[PDB]
Amino acid sequence: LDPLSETKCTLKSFTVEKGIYQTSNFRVQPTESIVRFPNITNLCPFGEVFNATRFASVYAWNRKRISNCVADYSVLYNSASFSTFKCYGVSPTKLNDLCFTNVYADSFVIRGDEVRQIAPGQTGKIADYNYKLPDDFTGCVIAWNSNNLDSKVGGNYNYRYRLFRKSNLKPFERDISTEIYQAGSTPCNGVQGFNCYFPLQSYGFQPTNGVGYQPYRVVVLSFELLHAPATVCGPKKSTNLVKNKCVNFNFNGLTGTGVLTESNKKFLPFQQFGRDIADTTDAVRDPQTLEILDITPCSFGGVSVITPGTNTSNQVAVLYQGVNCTEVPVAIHADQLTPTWRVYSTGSNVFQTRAGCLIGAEHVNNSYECDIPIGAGICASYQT
Amino acid sequence: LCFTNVYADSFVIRGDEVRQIAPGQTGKIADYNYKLPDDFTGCVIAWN
Amino acid sequence: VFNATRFASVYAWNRKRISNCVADYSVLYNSASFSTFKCYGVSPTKLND
Amino acid sequence: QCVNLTTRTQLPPAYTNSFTRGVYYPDKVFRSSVLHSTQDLFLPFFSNVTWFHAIHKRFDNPVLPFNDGVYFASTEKSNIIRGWIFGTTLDSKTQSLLIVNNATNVVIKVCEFQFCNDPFLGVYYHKNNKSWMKSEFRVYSSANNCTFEYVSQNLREFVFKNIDGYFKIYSKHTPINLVRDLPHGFSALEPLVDLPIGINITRFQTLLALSSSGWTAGAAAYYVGYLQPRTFLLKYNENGTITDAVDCA
Amino acid sequence: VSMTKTSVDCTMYICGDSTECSNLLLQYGSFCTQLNRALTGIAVEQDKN
Amino acid sequence: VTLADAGFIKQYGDCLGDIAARDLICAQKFNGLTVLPPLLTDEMIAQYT
Amino acid sequence: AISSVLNDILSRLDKVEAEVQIDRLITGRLQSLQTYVTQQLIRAAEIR
Amino acid sequence: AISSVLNDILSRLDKVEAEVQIDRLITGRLQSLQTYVTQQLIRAAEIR
Ligand SMILES: *[C@@H]1O[C@H](CO)[C@@H](O[C@@H]2O[C@H](CO)[C@@H](O[C@H]3O[C@H](CO)[C@@H](O)[C@H](O)[C@@H]3O)[C@H](O)[C@H]2NC(C)=O)[C@H](O)[C@H]1NC(C)=O
Ligand SMILES: *[C@@H]1O[C@H](CO)[C@@H](O[C@@H]2O[C@H](CO)[C@@H](O[C@H]3O[C@H](CO)[C@@H](O)[C@H](O)[C@@H]3O)[C@H](O)[C@H]2NC(C)=O)[C@H](O)[C@H]1NC(C)=O
Ligand SMILES: *[C@@H]1O[C@H](CO)[C@@H](O[C@@H]2O[C@H](CO)[C@@H](O[C@H]3O[C@H](CO)[C@@H](O)[C@H](O)[C@@H]3O)[C@H](O)[C@H]2NC(C)=O)[C@H](O)[C@H]1NC(C)=O
Ligand SMILES: *[C@@H]1O[C@H](CO)[C@@H](O[C@@H]2O[C@H](CO)[C@@H](O)[C@H](O)[C@H]2NC(C)=O)[C@H](O)[C@H]1NC(C)=O
Ligand SMILES: *[C@@H]1O[C@H](CO)[C@@H](O[C@@H]2O[C@H](CO)[C@@H](O)[C@H](O)[C@H]2NC(C)=O)[C@H](O)[C@H]1NC(C)=O
Ligand SMILES: *[C@@H]1O[C@H](CO)[C@@H](O)[C@H](O)[C@H]1NC(C)=O
Ligand SMILES: *[C@@H]1O[C@H](CO)[C@@H](O)[C@H](O)[C@H]1NC(C)=O
Ligand SMILES: *[C@@H]1O[C@H](CO)[C@@H](O)[C@H](O)[C@H]1NC(C)=O
Ligand SMILES: *[C@@H]1O[C@H](CO)[C@@H](O)[C@H](O)[C@H]1NC(C)=O
Ligand SMILES: *[C@@H]1O[C@H](CO)[C@@H](O)[C@H](O)[C@H]1NC(C)=O
Ligand SMILES: *[C@@H]1O[C@H](CO)[C@@H](O)[C@H](O)[C@H]1NC(C)=O
Ligand SMILES: *[C@@H]1O[C@H](CO)[C@@H](O)[C@H](O)[C@H]1NC(C)=O
Ligand SMILES: *[C@@H]1O[C@H](CO)[C@@H](O)[C@H](O)[C@H]1NC(C)=O
Repeated sequence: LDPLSETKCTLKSFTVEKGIYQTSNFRVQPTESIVRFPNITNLCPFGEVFNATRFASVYAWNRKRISNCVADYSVLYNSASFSTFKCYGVSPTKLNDLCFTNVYADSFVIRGDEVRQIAPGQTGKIADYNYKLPDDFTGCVIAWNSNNLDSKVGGNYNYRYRLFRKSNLKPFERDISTEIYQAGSTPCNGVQGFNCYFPLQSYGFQPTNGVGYQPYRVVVLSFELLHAPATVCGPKKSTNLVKNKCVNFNFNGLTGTGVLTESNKKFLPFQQFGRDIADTTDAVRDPQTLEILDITPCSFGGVSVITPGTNTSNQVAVLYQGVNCTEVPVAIHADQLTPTWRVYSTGSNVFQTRAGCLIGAEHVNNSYECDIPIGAGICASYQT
Repeated sequence: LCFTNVYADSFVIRGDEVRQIAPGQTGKIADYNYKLPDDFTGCVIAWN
Repeated sequence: VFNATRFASVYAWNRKRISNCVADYSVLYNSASFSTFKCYGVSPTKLND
Repeated sequence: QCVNLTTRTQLPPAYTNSFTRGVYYPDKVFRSSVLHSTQDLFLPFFSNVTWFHAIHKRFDNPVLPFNDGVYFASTEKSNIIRGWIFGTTLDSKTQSLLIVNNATNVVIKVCEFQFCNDPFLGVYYHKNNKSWMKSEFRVYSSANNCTFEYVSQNLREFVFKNIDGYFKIYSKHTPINLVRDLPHGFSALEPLVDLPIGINITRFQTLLALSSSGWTAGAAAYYVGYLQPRTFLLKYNENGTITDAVDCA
Repeated sequence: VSMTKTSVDCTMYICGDSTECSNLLLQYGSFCTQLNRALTGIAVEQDKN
Repeated sequence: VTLADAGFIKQYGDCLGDIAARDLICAQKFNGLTVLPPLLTDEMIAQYT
Repeated sequence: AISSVLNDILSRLDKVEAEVQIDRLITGRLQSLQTYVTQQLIRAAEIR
Repeated sequence: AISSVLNDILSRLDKVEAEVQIDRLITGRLQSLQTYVTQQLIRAAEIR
């Protein structure tokens, strides 16, 4: 309702004694979003990724790279055909709002029961000996039954994997190695022997197989983000850049709130973010046109309320600490001030102190004892 | 436990869509036919 | 278990309790006679630990 | 063509002091008037950079290791460093990276190559025209399985790092008035380019300018040193670029 | 004789400009108040000193 | 003595201009850590003294 | 947490799963402030 | 955590659920050190 009732709410008493009190900081809220992405209009090749004529054998898992295109990932989330669409870097409903630096698609087929091994940091012979995501994987895993498209009556034995490996191979590696394994200690020079194995074995994908012994098409879609220039984005539309106004910006999925301004920072042809000492974003290069924008947070500060105490009066005065009085007219209900009251802001008596802008209190040359300490030599009191 | 008020909500689904009837999930029916809240307080039951 | 002179018929398949003792593959697996040694739930090297 | 230019003296390895070089921008973030600490593959300061010559007699082009990451530089005139080969055991059983800068363009090409044993690019030495031209190329005999393609339209220094499928090339140019060594006073190598080539690498070589044998090239020297995982502290000036750097080891 | 007076807002420091974070921070109750109170307690003492 | 300010008129004039990118006092203030002025200014401490 | 930038969590995860990361950041930042306010209260006793 | 012996946790359980068992020990032990350091500062104020 007013700064006095906000102090009563802050103090949990319906009486407030004579003094000065902190309360909630103020800030000015953003009047619009702004969206900024590097305009590109060609769709990403997800039909090529999912509608392949044939998929890899998983020990040879096919690796595709994507760039410079638009991805409406929600189309793929909507396609009810997917028996699993499990996502780690993001919730899948977010994907349309994000931009990525690089996008890699890993593709093969497997028995639908081993889809659990595809999840990051798991174990089991596939996850162990031929394909695995790192601890800090950032993407989605997708799976679907392919019995109709990919079974042969006696089995498409074409789809094989690996039963043997000298050591658990590194994350995101592939191994073509056809070398005979030496499960017993004898050096099995040549192509065969007792205790020696051809290192790969295959699925008899007969159509009569049990659900998940059936052939399942698998893709992992994956990406890295928020440290380098984006090349892929969702379908959202860029909007007019503005300076010297509070805006809920998004540049390349780098969302935030602030006042955009023309940067004097001379970024070389390669960089795209500035970051302040607090590891937090403070400049960005515009993706539509190559200039640098400085980004400052919108105006804010501590409110402190000065009171002669409710026994004496329900008049208060307000200090906006650290604030020059010329920003208090900019604290107007054009946007919702977080302290929602705003009746002192009408002014006629506004005073600038070293501590911040003081409002509601008549400045006078007649000095007195420091009755309520505002700060920096200024005090206040209740008088005719 | 005694309940302050009780509602049986009832309908039919495809078995693949059971996940949608987890408290948080999304996709079609959870999108625009039948939504559970993020703080759903109750129990569910389904049979073929 | 293996060195025994006369086995059962399959129709009469015997079964032993192996308990309170140490069970190596270290001899067993490495005896070159075993034309088959096929393990389903574990790999042959991980039986000892 | 593809031919064994075996006309040379064979010599032992040789070293010089690296001083304070092989620093680079650790990620594509701008920063100014600040001190920042990072853990990355970098060149150990004052370590032994290996030192190599092209003379008349002595064309020092062996096939070095390329483990972890590498720093390369040359003291130059007439632009005799024409490119590099980077690869595994090299026998066409893997992909490998070629880069060259011929008179018209830079080429970057990635195939499972069958490169020549002692490659070069060859140039007519003021033959009647009062000018020089590239006529000869003895670099490979095959390139079937290819997987990436590009072509474009004094001390030179470079960093090559090949991590999680990305071959990152950094660079710098300077003029020189110092007779033969790496200078005091230093700079960070700006990120010239990144190619997403995905390949394993084990080994590398450099491609120089040059009746099948008996040849001459300008007096030049090059320097090779290896990146090591180490912690560094760096400052950015008010213009927002690296101007001092220290290793925590 | 003194040290610099300081205030630190829990809400801006922890949850800065996220509404739903500020709805999460509420679950810890009056800690967000205790930090401001304690800092105000030091700040007043500097003038007393 | 050298100092991280006494709150001297941080009117976003510096904090919003080319400064804000190269000053810990703007990173402090922007993270909700706020230095406050003393009750008594050094002109008044000088007069008591 | 997957990231330290509060807004990068809210622009990568949904309302029901993001709360697990945010609780984290709330835990460690609150531990940070109690560390600071204890350290400052101790100094305040020395300065007094 | 199921054990305070660290080698139990890293041997018996997988990398991504043992990480969850480990953050319990980091968090409890770090609070323990912070309790000792706070207590030592408060003491050292009385010794001063
Ligand atoms: C693999 O290629 C498929 C064939 O192009 C493609 O699936 C097809 O997508 C179109 C829309 O792009 C759908 O066409 C029409 O279907 C219904 C008919 O009632 C309409 O309501 C729609 O509005 C639409 O006009 C097809 O139904 C659909 N066909 C199949 C067999 O799924 C896929 O998108 C590609 N695969 C993936 C996973 O993206
Ligand atoms: C069945 O019982 C057999 C009798 O104990 C046993 O045969 C013995 O097997 C071991 C190897 O495991 C051989 O050990 C010797 O091998 C060579 C011989 O030159 C040396 O290098 C060694 O140091 C060691 O002396 C024995 O020679 C062999 N004895 C006979 C009579 O064949 C089988 O291993 C048992 N098998 C099972 C499955 O129980
Ligand atoms: C990379 O180059 C490779 C060599 O040129 C090439 O591999 C070759 O592929 C053919 C099939 O097109 C194989 O031919 C054999 O196929 C089966 C294999 O068991 C045999 O039954 C046949 O009789 C026939 O001999 C070659 O054996 C194979 N070469 C080698 C050394 O493995 C790859 O296809 C190339 N890769 C790409 C992406 O182009
Ligand atoms: C409060 O803000 C205003 C606007 O920036 C300040 O006014 C400027 O003051 C400087 C210094 O005296 C002058 O050079 C400018 O010409 C003034 N500009 C305008 C538009 O009037 C004001 O002085 C600030 N308060 C303080 C204490 O600096
Ligand atoms: C270059 O000289 C080398 C020997 O120094 C030749 O390499 C041999 O080539 C044959 C096949 O022609 C192989 O069977 C040998 O094993 C190779 N030996 C070595 C040490 O590599 C090579 O043929 C010569 N090439 C040219 C173009 O003359
Ligand atoms: C955005 O569109 C304009 C007009 O065609 C173009 O000048 C600009 O370069 C585009 N943005 C990008 C990233 O190319
Ligand atoms: C204000 O305080 C005085 C002293 O306790 C008391 O006499 C007076 O009644 C109080 N005011 C009200 C409205 O009660
Ligand atoms: C205070 O004195 C100044 C001059 O020093 C004058 O501008 C101002 O009007 C005076 N105000 C009062 C209320 O005396
Ligand atoms: C550099 O190489 C020389 C041998 O030429 C060796 O004596 C010296 O110790 C080496 N220094 C370092 C730091 O490796
Ligand atoms: C790269 O090739 C070498 C030489 O054959 C080999 O030892 C190494 O394991 C390979 N590394 C990778 C990452 O494939
Ligand atoms: C530069 O390299 C490419 C590929 O080898 C070649 O086609 C082109 O002709 C070369 N330029 C010259 C001047 O030889
Ligand atoms: C002189 O230059 C031309 C190209 O302009 C070239 O064809 C000719 O071979 C050159 N002369 C010699 C001796 O190579
Ligand atoms: C740094 O900026 C100033 C002002 O533009 C300029 O004089 C100086 O030459 C610049 N140096 C570099 C390396 O940018």
